[PDB]
Amino acid sequence: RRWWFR
Repeated sequence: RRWWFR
């Protein structure tokens, strides 16, 4: 979601 956090 964020940048690496899905």
